[PDB]
Amino acid sequence: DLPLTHTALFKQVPLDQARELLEHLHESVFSKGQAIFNEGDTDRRMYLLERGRVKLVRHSRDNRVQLLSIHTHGEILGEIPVGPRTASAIAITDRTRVLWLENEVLFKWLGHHPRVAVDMLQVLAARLRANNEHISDLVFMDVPARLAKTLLNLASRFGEPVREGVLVPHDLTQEELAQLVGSSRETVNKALMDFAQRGWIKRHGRSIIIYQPGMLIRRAE
Amino acid sequence: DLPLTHTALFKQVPLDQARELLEHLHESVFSKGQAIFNEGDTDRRMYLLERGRVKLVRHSRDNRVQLLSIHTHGEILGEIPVFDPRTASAIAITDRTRVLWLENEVLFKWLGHHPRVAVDMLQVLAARLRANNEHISDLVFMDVPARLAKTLLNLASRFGEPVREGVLVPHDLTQEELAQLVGSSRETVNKALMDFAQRGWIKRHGRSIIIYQPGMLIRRAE
Ligand code: NA
Repeated sequence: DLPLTHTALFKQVPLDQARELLEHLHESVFSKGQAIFNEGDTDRRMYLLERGRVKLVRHSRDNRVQLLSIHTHGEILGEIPVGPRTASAIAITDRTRVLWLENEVLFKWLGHHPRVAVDMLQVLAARLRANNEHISDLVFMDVPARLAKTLLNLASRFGEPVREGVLVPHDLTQEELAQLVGSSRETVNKALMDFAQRGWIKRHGRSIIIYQPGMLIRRAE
Repeated sequence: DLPLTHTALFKQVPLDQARELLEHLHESVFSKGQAIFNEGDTDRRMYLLERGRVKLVRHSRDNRVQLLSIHTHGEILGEIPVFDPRTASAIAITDRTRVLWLENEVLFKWLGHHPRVAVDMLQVLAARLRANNEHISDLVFMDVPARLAKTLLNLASRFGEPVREGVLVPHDLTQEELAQLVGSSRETVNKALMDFAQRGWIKRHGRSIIIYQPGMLIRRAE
């Protein structure tokens, strides 16, 4: 499904208890290409993306950059603090603004309102089961199902309703979109060609219009 | 990298609040092949595998078994209960498999009585989702021998028994089943396994595997 957001994580937090964190929320602004955190850091902070776009990347073999995710407003960047950083977070847009707080403040705050952790537990529960079926999926899903799943994921988080459906301004490179799908840009470009000639989508340079999201859902399984 | 266990979720529970739940823990025993729960069922229970081994499978639309994971003693079977059906079926691998389970109502009233435990059950779920993100990161960078090494290491770390020659892993899986956990063809996985045996890293004993040199699998899994 959809990654962690502040709204989903803080939906059951009463307003007065959420107020207490605002003094401890730091605000940072990043320029294009600037790293918000790096792979393997040990700061143990919780970052909230407020404005802009961020990509979780992964420099590994031969120092080849590997796109893992792109994120938008309201989403938690990376993992919840408790374990070094599994990935690097790079600001896509200039004046990318993130709010963050140290883990000590969060755990003290959760200690003050332990009923909040009960409802956040249902969020990590619902997200870990969704994360598990994503792991089984990449074993048993062909590339059109994986393409349909990425386009649906991007549409639900970046989608703009247009006349013929939902436009998806992903603004990735053809290699990048293929990295999210999980195969070569050759295989993915052909799968996009099939989706287009079936009438399901249209390729708008670095945007994609989804004419028939209901068909992509069925193709996902 | 380890799936959820009772001890990991309940390490921070004071002894008093763990005793209050024993009134509501039901005990069921299953023989080999029996389903503990089925895919698409809507029970809101938390299952704890106490003794035996269990596999999580999902049946596709042409009724072919898809092996997702296998579990051993101490682990939570399937998902943790939540107020929104089960995404998989749990099948007993061993005879007289014993599971303990409690209804979500009992769990949530108990979390309500002791909300402080959910704070630290939150941090294990957080560190556990971090583990899966590391796992998804591997499958794009790992070739077939790396995933085979990691799969055999994962099985060895949970149901492995140290012997003088190394670690005996009585996995009891078919070549098709093991290849589904590795994530590629039965032929491709069998040949990678053969390379491991030819190199002296493992030996294939029926459906048990001795890992002569587990440290070699560690290096290869990177
Ligand atoms: Na693996």
